[PDB]
Amino acid sequence: QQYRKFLSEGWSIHTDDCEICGKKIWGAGLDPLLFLAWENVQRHQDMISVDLKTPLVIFKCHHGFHQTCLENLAQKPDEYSCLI
Amino acid sequence: MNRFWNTKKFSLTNADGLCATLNEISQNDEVLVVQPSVLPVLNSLLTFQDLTQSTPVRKITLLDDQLSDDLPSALGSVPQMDLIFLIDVRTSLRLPPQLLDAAQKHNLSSLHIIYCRWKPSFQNTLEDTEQWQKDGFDLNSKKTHFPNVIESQLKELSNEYTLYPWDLLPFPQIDENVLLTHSLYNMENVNMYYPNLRSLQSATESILVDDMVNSLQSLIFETNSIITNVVSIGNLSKRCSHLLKKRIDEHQTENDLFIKGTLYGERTNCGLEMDLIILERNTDPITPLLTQLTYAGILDDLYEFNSGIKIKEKDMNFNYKEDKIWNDLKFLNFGSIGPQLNKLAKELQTQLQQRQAFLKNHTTLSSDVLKVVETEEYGSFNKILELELEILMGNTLNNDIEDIILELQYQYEVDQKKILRLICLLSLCKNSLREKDYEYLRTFMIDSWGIEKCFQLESLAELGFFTSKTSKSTRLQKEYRYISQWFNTVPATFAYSGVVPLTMRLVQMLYDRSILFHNYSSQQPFILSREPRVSQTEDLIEQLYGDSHAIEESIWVPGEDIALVVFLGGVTMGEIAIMKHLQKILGKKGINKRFIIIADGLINGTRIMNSIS
Repeated sequence: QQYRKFLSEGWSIHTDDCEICGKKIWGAGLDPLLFLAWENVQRHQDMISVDLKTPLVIFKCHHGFHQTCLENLAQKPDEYSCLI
Repeated sequence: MNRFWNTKKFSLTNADGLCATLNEISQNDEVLVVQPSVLPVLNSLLTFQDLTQSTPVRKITLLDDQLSDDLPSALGSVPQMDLIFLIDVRTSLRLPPQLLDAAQKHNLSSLHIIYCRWKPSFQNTLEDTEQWQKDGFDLNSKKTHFPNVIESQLKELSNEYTLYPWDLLPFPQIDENVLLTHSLYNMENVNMYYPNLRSLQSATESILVDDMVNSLQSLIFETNSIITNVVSIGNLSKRCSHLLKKRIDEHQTENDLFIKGTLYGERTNCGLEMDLIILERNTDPITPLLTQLTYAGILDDLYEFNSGIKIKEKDMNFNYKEDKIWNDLKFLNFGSIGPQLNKLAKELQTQLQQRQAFLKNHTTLSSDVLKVVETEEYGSFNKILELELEILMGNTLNNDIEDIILELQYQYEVDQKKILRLICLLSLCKNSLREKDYEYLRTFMIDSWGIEKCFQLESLAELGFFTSKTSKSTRLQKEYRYISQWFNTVPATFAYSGVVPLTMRLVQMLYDRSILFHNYSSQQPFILSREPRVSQTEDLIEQLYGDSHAIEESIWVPGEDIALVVFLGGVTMGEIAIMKHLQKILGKKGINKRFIIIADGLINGTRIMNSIS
């Protein structure tokens, strides 16, 4: 029962940003480029083409990190581990 | 385009639409018939070679009464496929009689015409695919409209009414930064703001403001922008802003108010700001009349630019998209052109022939202009400058003005327009003229320049330009010597007699009260504010206009930068020169913004004088 109950629950994020480039992803103060990028999609689907191609990565540590940012550290995209 | 105003990208759409329509007319040999007023705009967009190669049309003509005599000569000949007229009916709501008389007389068997209109953004890309046959004809457009608009007067001859709505949206011609809309003239060459018939001002003003609002709505909906702050100046701007707000809040579709909730919204914002400062030319009639000193200003008031940005006497085009010599010399002062040209010519000597031809043509034109400045009533071009500089600071004495007005009236020959402009500036600078000088000045004017001059001096004596000491339309009722104290127009400045325009300081005060801090200041709400605000600056503008209601500040959203400074009543091109200086100095000081100057048509002193006549 304990094992079954621990396979459907989700997880939140308590930090406000990653720890390798600063910035912010959760609290108010996002870059307007991201807001414009969201406006491009789901409104007319004209063309989503911009350097902003970094999908955020969520972890059990709740810190959160990008994909290209972690790729900069020569980390293969199959062994993502938080830096604690 | 897409929140980034790629102005040059606007040009392609109009050409593509026109080409598609013309090529879909008929696959045969076509003859084009173009209205005289709209033809220069079309030639500035599509070249003759491109027009010939892209579509099978091989002839272009003009709407004139000459075609009536040429109906048996030109219209009778050619006519390989059909005749396709092109008309402009955006203003004056009346088709030219030339087509009306040509249709019945020559008896054309196929009538197809092209009419211009602004882009209908409300059509929202045909609204998907009509909702799968309107969900079983649940919606229909048959007879759900008035039978006709404007063209209902066309109910004669045959039923050949194959109308074609060619779209049109503003595009820049003179420079990359500034667009331009042609809504200040009719087909009869009558000013849209200063008509020569003082019986129908209100309707003409309403039509002008309606057309300007329509153009702004078209551009705003094309670029998908969300106005946040509005700073309206004057009376007409108030009505314009209210009408624009109502029309935006009425005709907007769905799927964007949802975005209007996500973006901006309550308790949050995304740091996007657009400003819509609006001015009226009647607010500051001080500086449409000064003498131009920049290169294009000097070249403009001596040879008038037509609807297209070109001139009749010369042949080379002044378009900026193919030449770079014109880019770096158009707005520079006339004095700093010679040595710059000498350096440019001498640097190429050590060093493709198109550049040589361009520099040779520019050198020849500059030499001709320099030659024509002198030896043509020598000293007048400078004497008017010294007189204007003396008058602006204020040195008028008792009855001595009558000695100098006729000093250059016939000692050096001069046109009527210069004298009339100078006397208008004299009567306007002091904000009032006594009752003991009109009896002589008007007498001398009617003495020297006919009997009809009394009508001109009477009609011009009610718009505020020519007033006497003994629905207000926001005139100016304050002495200018006072304004030289609050503001620092007379000390950085060019294109004039070393004077900063009044609109310049009016826009300066909205973002940085530095010059206002030096004079008439003990406390201010701020020193550097990003957002436009107006507070504790009422009394100064209360006396300046006689009513503490000309200033209007509107916030629309509840809670680097694109500022749309439209100009209702023409742009004196010298202001464009100082706008770049403002942008540079503001960027240097710390506030980074970008200015787009929307213009309804270039306005100039002499071009005004023929208007009120």
